[PDB]
Amino acid sequence: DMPVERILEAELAVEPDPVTNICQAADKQLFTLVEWAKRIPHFSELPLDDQVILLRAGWNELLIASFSHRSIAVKDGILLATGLHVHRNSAHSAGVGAIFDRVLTELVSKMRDMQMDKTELGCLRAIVLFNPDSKGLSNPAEVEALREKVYASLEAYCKHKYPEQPGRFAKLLLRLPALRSIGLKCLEHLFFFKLIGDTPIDTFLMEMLEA
Amino acid sequence: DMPVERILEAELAVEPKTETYVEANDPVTNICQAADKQLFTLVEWAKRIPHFSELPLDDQVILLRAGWNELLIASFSHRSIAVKDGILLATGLHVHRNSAHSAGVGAIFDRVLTELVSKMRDMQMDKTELGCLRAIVLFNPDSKGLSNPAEVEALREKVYASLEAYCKHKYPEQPGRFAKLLLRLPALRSIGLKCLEHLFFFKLIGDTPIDTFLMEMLEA
Amino acid sequence: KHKILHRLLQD
Amino acid sequence: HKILHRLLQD
Ligand SMILES: CCN(c1ccc(C(C)C)c(OCC(C)C)c1)c1ccc(C(=O)O)cn1
Ligand SMILES: CCN(c1ccc(C(C)C)c(OCC(C)C)c1)c1ccc(C(=O)O)cn1
Repeated sequence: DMPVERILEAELAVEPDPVTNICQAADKQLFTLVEWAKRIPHFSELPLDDQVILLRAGWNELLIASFSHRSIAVKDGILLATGLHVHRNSAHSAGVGAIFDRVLTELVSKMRDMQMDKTELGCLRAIVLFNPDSKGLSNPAEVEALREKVYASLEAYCKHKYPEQPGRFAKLLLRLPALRSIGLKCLEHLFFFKLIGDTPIDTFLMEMLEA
Repeated sequence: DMPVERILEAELAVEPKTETYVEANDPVTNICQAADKQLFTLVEWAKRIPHFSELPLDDQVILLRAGWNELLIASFSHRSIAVKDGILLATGLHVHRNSAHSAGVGAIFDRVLTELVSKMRDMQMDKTELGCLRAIVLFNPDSKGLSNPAEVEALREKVYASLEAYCKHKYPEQPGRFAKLLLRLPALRSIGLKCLEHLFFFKLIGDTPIDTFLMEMLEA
Repeated sequence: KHKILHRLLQD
Repeated sequence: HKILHRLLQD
């Protein structure tokens, strides 16, 4: 069983140099991300080594999805978990305007246009979490079965909450490629900051960038 | 409208012929020559996808430059379910895991096999579902510079509405099959990006012949 | 730019 | 993976 009501609870029980502030907010969220996964149904029933693999595989996409949806209220900006606004001009003046525009156009604004609610967001994050392709999983089909139940519950919720939008379920799933693409780009930036060393990187975010 | 029959016809019309496999030295050079050959048939394929040609010419250029890598990977991945292992190139050559790893592309080759080929063989993805997935990839409204992104988004929504109807009608006992198809697209996006990185490196070294069309796709 | 792709699409 | 192991064990 994978009820969307408990997936929504995981979201809300967790909802609170510009590059420097962004990285500090990322480290803050890695701590609350772990508490979010434990609240996802059946995640803690997975083997501990599998929970480590899934969180190391998805943390970047998971956090990008959160601050993007959180920023539906902001215009030409992104609301960080620390309460700080990063406007579009501040990000461009910092040399990250390109990836910043991608988040704004492919995620935030796409989330705002369709009015993606917090239940749908939580299910997409759960789908990202239960990634059966993550290398090293002891039981991939166990994680795949969890993913299928999440999007089964999501499609049921979409036919229930928005019965006049027959294509809304697929529209949600088809934001995941762009999320995967933006996640890989954000990772490249983070490694580049760690290689050059001119950007402070806290402990947990540093641990996610190691082997 | 967006009939799946027309999309399926576009797949078979550009499908490689048994002739070519029966008729058939450097692995990477061969793979790159197969990619150049397939880019030409990719243009003919796109013209047979409903409404694609009705888009502005600049949007057709942008959709094909943004999607060609994923579109070609999807083709040779689904094509390779007909054999027990490896990748069948459109030139007829058969790339096995030994040759791929020795040539320096073993990890990306494995990702194709595990995340795309084996999943396509497991769920027995048919060519109609593959064509619809490629058309969804083709109608990418996030492509930068599109003069009319809303129409591209409308066309993508028409494709997967037809895809869901086809899946529920042909495979009524598998209610999640439609979502399972769509959820291979993140892996395709990731494997596409990783494949380009190898291609740009081989181009940089300059010891790999890269024919005209593939060379044009690689230069912005 | 995009010499070949524009030609093939023009047909 | 010191931090991630500790936070998962609770
Ligand atoms: C995925 C981890 N990450 C995060 C970490 C580093 C970067 C650098 C590329 C700047 C980032 O680039 C965001 C811009 C592209 C918009 C986002 C964050 C940042 C903030 C929050 C948050 O405030 O909730 C969560 N994750
Ligand atoms: C996506 C464009 N590409 C293509 C171009 C270059 C490479 C190099 C990394 C070797 C490639 O590595 C494929 C696997 C070995 C990972 C695939 C091809 C190649 C062949 C065909 C085809 O024969 O259908 C289509 N696209």
